[PDB]
Formats: sequence, C-alpha cells, structure tokens
Amino acid sequence: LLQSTFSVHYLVLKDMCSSILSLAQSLLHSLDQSIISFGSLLYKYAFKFFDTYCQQEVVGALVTHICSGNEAEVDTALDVLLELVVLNPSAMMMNAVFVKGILDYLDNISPQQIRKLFYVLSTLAFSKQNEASSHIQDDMHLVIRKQLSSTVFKYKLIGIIGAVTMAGIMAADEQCTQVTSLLQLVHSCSEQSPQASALYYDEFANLIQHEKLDPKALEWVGQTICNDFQDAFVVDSCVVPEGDFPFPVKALYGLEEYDTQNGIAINLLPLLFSQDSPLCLAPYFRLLRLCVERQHNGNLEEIDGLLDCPIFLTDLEPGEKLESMSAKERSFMCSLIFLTLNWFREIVNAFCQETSPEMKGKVLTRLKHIVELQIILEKYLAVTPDYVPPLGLLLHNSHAFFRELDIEVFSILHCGLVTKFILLGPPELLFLLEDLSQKLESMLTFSHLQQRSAQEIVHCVFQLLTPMCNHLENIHNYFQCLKVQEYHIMSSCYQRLLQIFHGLFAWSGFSQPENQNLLYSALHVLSSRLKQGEHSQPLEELLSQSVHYLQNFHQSIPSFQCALYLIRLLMVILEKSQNKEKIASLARQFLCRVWPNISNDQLHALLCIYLEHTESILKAIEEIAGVGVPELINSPSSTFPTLTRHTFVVFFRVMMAELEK
Amino acid sequence: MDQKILSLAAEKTADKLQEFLQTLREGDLTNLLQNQAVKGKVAGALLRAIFKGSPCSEEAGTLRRRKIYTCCIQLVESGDLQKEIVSEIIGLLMLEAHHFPGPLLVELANEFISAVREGSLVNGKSLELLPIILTVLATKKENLLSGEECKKQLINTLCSGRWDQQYVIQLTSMFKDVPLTAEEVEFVVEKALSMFSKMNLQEIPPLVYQLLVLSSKGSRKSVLEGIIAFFSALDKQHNEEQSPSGELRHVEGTIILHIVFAIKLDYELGRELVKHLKVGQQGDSNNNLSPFSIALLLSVTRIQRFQDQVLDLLKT
Amino acid sequence: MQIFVKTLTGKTITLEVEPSDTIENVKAKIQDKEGIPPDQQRLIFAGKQLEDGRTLSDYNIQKESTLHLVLRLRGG
Repeated sequence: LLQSTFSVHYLVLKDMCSSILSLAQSLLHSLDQSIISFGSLLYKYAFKFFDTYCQQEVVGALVTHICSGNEAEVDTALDVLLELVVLNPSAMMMNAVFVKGILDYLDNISPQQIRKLFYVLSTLAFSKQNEASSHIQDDMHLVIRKQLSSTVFKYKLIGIIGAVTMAGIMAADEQCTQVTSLLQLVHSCSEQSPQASALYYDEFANLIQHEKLDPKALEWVGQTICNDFQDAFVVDSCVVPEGDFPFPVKALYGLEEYDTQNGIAINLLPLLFSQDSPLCLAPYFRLLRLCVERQHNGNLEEIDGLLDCPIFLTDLEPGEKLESMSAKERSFMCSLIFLTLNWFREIVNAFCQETSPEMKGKVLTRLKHIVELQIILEKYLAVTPDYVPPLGLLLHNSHAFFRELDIEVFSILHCGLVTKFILLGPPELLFLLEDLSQKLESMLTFSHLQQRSAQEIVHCVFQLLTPMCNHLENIHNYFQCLKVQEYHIMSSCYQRLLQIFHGLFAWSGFSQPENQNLLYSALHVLSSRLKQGEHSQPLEELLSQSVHYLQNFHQSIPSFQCALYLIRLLMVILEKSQNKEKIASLARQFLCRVWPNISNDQLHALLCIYLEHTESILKAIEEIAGVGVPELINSPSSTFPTLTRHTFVVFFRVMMAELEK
Repeated sequence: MDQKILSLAAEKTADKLQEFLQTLREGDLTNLLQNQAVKGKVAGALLRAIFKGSPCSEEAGTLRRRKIYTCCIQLVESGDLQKEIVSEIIGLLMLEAHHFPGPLLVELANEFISAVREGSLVNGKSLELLPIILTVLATKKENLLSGEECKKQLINTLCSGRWDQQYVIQLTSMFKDVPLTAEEVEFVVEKALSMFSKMNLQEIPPLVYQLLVLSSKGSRKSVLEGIIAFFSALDKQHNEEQSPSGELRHVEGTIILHIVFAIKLDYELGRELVKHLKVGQQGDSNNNLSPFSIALLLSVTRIQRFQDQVLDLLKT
Repeated sequence: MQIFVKTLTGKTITLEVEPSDTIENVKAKIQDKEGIPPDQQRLIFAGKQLEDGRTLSDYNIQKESTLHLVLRLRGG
C-alpha cells in the first residue's frame, strides 16, 4: 500500500512533509518490529519521492533518532541511513554535514552502532563521482587520526574501529599506499596497549573474513603479517630456553609423528614471563590464517607445520604435588593453561576445514589436549579459589573468556565414537555438543556466530547435525541398554544431543513456509533412520515415523532432564500435525520411574506437561490426591514415586494451579 | 659541564652513570636552574640521561630519583620559565613514573600535599604528576597498609585540609583522572560543594564543569542536590535583600547552560535530574522546586528526548 | 576596552577588544595569546552561547565583563 501511495500520491503528500515525519517519529519509538518496519519505510519513501527540503528534514529526523533515542531507535535509524546512502548517495551528499554532526556523540553510542555509523559515513565518503567533494574524505581521516592519538582507551577503541572499517570500505596504486599508511599508523599507535592490539587484530580478522576486497591489498598485508608472526613467537626447537625460571621448562604437547629435529617451536612461557604481546597470539594467528585462506583459496601449506609444534611450557600435568605453595606462580600457571587452550582452540578452528585424514587425526589429538588441559585448569581453579585472570566460575569462563569456535569445526562431528569402557572419545564429544548447544540456545531462543543469520545457522546445522548425530544417538542407546565417570560423561552427551534436537526443531522460522522445505529434509533424516524406500510421503506420515523412531529411547534415558527434553521434543514435533494420550502416557511413565537428585523446576515442567495433556484433569487430581494420603501412612517415597516429603510442595502447587486454570 | 653526561648514557648502562651521581654529590638546584637560562634544550636531554642513569633496582639510585624529582617540582613552580620547556619536563615526568616501588611515592605525595597546604601554585602543571601516581600506587597490592589504603589516606589528607582558594578548581581537575570508589567520589564532591561558599561567584561555573566530568564516573545526585540547594539558598538571600542581580543571574544562567550541555553528553545525569525533581507524593513538591530549578528544567526542555518528561512534570 | 575570559582550568586571560569587533576576532585573539584553535572554542556570556556572525554590541557586553571559554573537542 505504502509504495503505491508514495509513488502515485507524491504531489498531494508533498504539502504534508512534517506530518508524515511526525508520524514516523511517533512510530519509531515503540516495540513490535512490524511497526518499526513501517516507521523505517515511511522515512525511506519520504526521502525517495519528496523535494530536497523534505530530504534535509528526513536526515535531520534520522540524526535526531540516532543522537537521542534508545538502542532500537539508533539501530533502526542507522539501518535507514545505510539504505538511503546505498539507494541515493548524491541526495545524501547535499546533507552530508548533518551526517557529520553524529561525530559529536560517539560517547553515547554502542560499539556495534559505532561500526555501523563509521560504515555508513565511510561508504558515503568513498563514491567515485564525489571525489570533487573531498572535504568529508580529509575530515574523517583527520578525526580518525585525532581519535587514535588519545591515551584514553575509550577513544582508542573508537579510533581502531573507525580505522579498520574505513580501510575496509576504501579497499573495495596510491590507494594501496593510503591503506598502507592507515594500517601502519593504527598498528603503530595500537602497538603499546595489549587490549587495543587484540581488538585491532579481531577487527582486521573480521574484515578480512566477512568482506571480499581487492586481493592486491591482501597480497600486500599478508607478507607483513606472516613475517611479523614468524619472528614474533616462532623460535628454534633447542631444548633449553632463555630466562632464569624456577620451573622445569620443556617443549610439551608435540604430536610426535612429526619430525622432532625440526626448527618451528613456540616461545610462549618466556614471552609470558618477560611480560611480567603473548595475549595477542590467538587473534594474530586468526589474522594470518585468514590472509592465507584468502590468498591461496584455503590452502594452508605455509602454516601446516605450525600445528605439529610443541609449546615451551612448565610441566603442568600434576597440579596436586605442588599444593599449598600458593603464590603468583598459581596465577602464572592458570594464565598459562588459559593461553594454551585459546591457542589450541584457534588451531582447531584453523585445520577443521581440511579434508586430509592424518590432519583430522592431529585435530582430534588437539581436542584430547584441549579436554585434558581443561581438566587441569578446572583443578587449578578448584585449588586457587578467586585468583581469576580477566583476558577478554566455570560457567563464566565457558562462554566469554575462551576463544569462540567456528561452525565448520563441528565438521569434526562426522567421526564415530570409540567408547573406552565397553570396547573420537566421549569427553571431546561432550565438549563439541556443549559448544553446539550453547550456540543454538543463544541464536534461536557469540560474536562471529551473530554476523551469520539464524536462517544460515539452521540451514548449515541440518547437514551438520542429523545424519551423524543420529549415529551417536544410536551408539548412546546401545551403551545405556548395557566406570562411573564415563557413564557421567555419556549421560551429559545424551542430554546435550536431545537439547540440540529440541533447540533445532523448536526454531521459530518454521511457521514461515520458506524454511519448511528444510524441515521436510529434516524429517527425511528422522523417518529414514529406521527404514528407507518410502519416498515423497505425506508430511504427517513423516511426523508419525519420526515420533515412532524418537519414542523408543525412553527405556535408555539415565536422568530426569533427558526425559523432560525428550517429551518437549516430541511435543514440539507433534504440534506440526489423539497424541495427548501418547504425551500423557509418556509423562506418567517418567513420573512413575525410580530415578536413582531431581531439581523441582524439572519436575514442575514435567507435571504441567502431564496434567494439561491427560483426558480428565479432575480424575487425575483425584488420583494423585488418593496417593498424597498413603505417603504419610506407609513411608516414614510412595506408590507413585518422586513424591517425597520434599516434592509434595511441587505436586500440590502444580495441582492447585492446574485446577484453577 | 653538560658534555660529560651525553657520553655516559650512549655506550652502556649503570657501570659509568651510577658513579657520576655519587662523585658529584654537592647540589642539583644550581645545575638545573642556570643551564635552562642559556639554552632550554640541554635540560630535557639531561633528564633522559639522569633518569636512564638512576634505576629503581638499587636504593642509592632511588634516593637520587626522589631528590631529582623534588628539585624539578620546586623549579617548575619557582622559576618564570618558558611554557615550551615546562611542557617538555612535565612530559618526561609523565613518561618516567611507571616502575616505582612503594615508599618513595608516599613521600613525594607528602611534598605534594605540603604544596597544596601552603605554597604559591602560580602554575598547576606541577600537580599534574598527582593524577597518574594514585593509579600506580593502586596496582601494587602489597604492604609498603596496602596501596589502596595509602591512596585512601592520601585523598583524605587532600579533602580534610583547607583548599587553596585561587586553585581549588585546579585540584578538582586532578580527581577526574584518578580512579576512585563511590565513597571517594562522594567525599570529594561534598568537599567541592562545601567550597562553593568561600569564593567569588564567577569561578563556580567551570568548577561545576570540572564536577560534571567527575560526576559522570560517580554520584550525580549529590552534585545536583548541592548545586540546586546552594543556588536556591542564594536566590532566597537575593529575594530577602530585595524585600546583586546582574552577576548572580548571569552566573546562574551560565551554570544552567553548562549542566544542560553536560546532560547533552550524559543522559544518566538527565534521568537522575528528572527523578530528583519529581513531584511523586504531594509532600516532596513543597520542598523540591525553586525559581532556579524551574529555569534549569525549562532549559533541559531544549534536549529533544527530555522535552516530554520535563513539561509533563512541570504541568502536573 | 578590557574584558576577562575564564576557561575550564580556572585560567583568566584579559582581552583588549572594541565592541565593534566580531566574535571570531575575539576567537582569533584567544588563538594568538593562548593557542586554542577557534573551531574548538565555544564562548558563553550570561548563559548565552555566542554566535560567530554577531559582535559584542549585539550581546550587550560592557567593560570588565566575564566570558566563559569551553573547548568543544568533536571526538576527543
């Protein structure tokens, strides 16, 4: 309607510029993104069709929304400015001083919106026909060199962000010298602060990864970055390092299938002790990796000796024999294992895409190294309570402090299990499934994940989950159909598998028809897990087949949480379609089992799943309230267990709430 | 005598420079005031040869470092030197304050607090060392009382004693760069609000500006309460004198404009201003507003986000 | 005639200006005697921000009046 209105009735509405923009301003202030869509499109069409004065008033209103409004308002107005500069740069070039006016308020804007603001300004500046209007081009160069020349970290952050995004947009022979000067100056001013240099490496890595830009500049920068990396950390593999250390410093965690009389080694611990530049190892390797992937089209034959190297480390592996000599050596050790795991995570991020089988064996050895150093680090944090290094309690360290893996690292997940007790191990699978669950939870209900769209992640997981985690599901059913710690691990892997299943199938882009084709292929994995041959079947037949496959896991389930996840998965599948008796019978079975404790919220959720789906709520309540009585008579624990003296409160609360409802 | 130190900082370190300090041993006051009088360039180059020549690993270098710091703090206050060489020597004192042990900085800070007690501070560039040292005291968590407790007693000695009336605003410019706790910013703003009475009026607005950039990292309610209550009291004095306008109304308008332009950069300050001057229950509105706070609100009405809330507050 | 200009660090500078001179002339005098760039300068008198195109006679600035100078650093 709005396109037809503003395309036909543009001469009539040209009177009422101010009323239209007042309505747009009143609509942008609210929630409900369908409203804010209309608030954006009103500005868009008003800029599209009206006169130059109304265009100036539109830009004024947008800068008013940015400089004043809240996060949704700033986001929407910046999206609108991006759409208008990509639509009409020549119209915005008349009003570009008003867009320059946002540089007064950089102390009020979030760093993501700083990225977006610098992007829109620097794509406005660097159109080819507007090189007669070079005033903005010199002015923003000036303000970047001004921002970078401050000692304060909050200004240096904005300077680094603006420098990287500006170099990225201007890098699509003298322009090569220009980006050379800019990158050299940001590298020179960002050299001294470690936190600034880390952010610089991260931003430059994100730029090289996300954007395809003019490979002559990449060819220029790669010879710089590779050489600075190979002289920065890489030393000779002589067994005695420099530095008077009170520690048996060795070259640990080699692969030992590589040639041990090689030159490439890593001077990590002497650099870390000479610090007290080693905190910038992982992002710099990410940068080098990305430059080589963009140059040689993913061929890492220049690097692939680097995952063979040991690391010059203290003998870490016992953290019990050196107990109660608590000192700064504990902080040294915990930060050492921290940097080791970050480096190993970046290696695993690097060489997961490669298809060579011995490289996959090396990456699996790196994963075993990751999980064993994770055990040593959690032991070190167990003995040393509060001395935590913040480098940009286990729940805190799990998500934010470590490096974030890619999505293609779960291409490891195609390899099968080798259970060590019955005869890719269990705990590395636990690690991978924990990571994938923690990603899907944040994405569908984490920086490099969020530049990928949720549709892209759901699309990519469909290949990357179902036909190789169904194998692990079958292996888990086989194991639990048949010493304590491996059971503890494999129970957690089973829980995480069902969690990832539920998080995938409960995705809220399946009401839309465009993703439903993907959903059909999803059912084509689940229906074809028992028997094939029935192809191009109706949707409800695939649903019945999938739930019939999913139902017979119920005897193998070793804990309450996996049962709850299974019933929520069955419910969120069966709602795509009588089945209330199925859900009720399953819930009743899981309420009736022994469960060798159980948190009250799990049992609350299972009881509200049971009572809403039964045939009669009233006779169900009368059933449980002729069981609530023989809990007192017989047991000093009932004939309907998980109804202890503790869990009576939860049973009562659910019964009262559900009777009232 | 300058040409026999430039050959000492060039070849090697500590083997020849450490004996030159103990052999001279007479005076470091006449040898720094008079070489600047002919050519000021020979002093900044001398400092990178004495300071590189006196590390903090040994004690006799540390005492010489304390001595050279004391005599260069005295000369930048005493001498009517050029602003260029002053900026250079303050720059070298900025670049060479990173690696100090505990007990020397507290004595240098004692000389600093002694200067804020009595001494004629014609240039506040001498107290520019006082920001950064309270940072480097805080990073040393070891008994010199730890660093933070010595920092607390230091700020207490600054706040408790009388503030030198000509340069009170200058000391307020020093707490902007130091990190403080909530109790520390609360103490420094209650001292800064206590010092409003014993001044001329027209230095109050930029000191208010020096408060607001401090108020961005601490308590804003105390600063706003003190400013509003103080100028409301002065308005009451002017009205009972009426029953003195052409400066008091001017300084009021200037302060209003300053804190509106500070609210323009810090919306948390604006939201706490709207909260503080709320009517709410009918008993607060018989003490809240004033002929100064109403003008302040009607100037806040210039800011686009605060147009609705402030006019709805004044209407109700 | 004589006026005072007080800045944020409490430094007070005496200016010899005629009321016929414009405001950017005063900013040029601050540039000469203090080195502060005129685009960063912002002048306040009696709670009024001075505009560039006016003079002292538009804002009723008489003898021994006090101006307030603040430094408007765009980004930092």
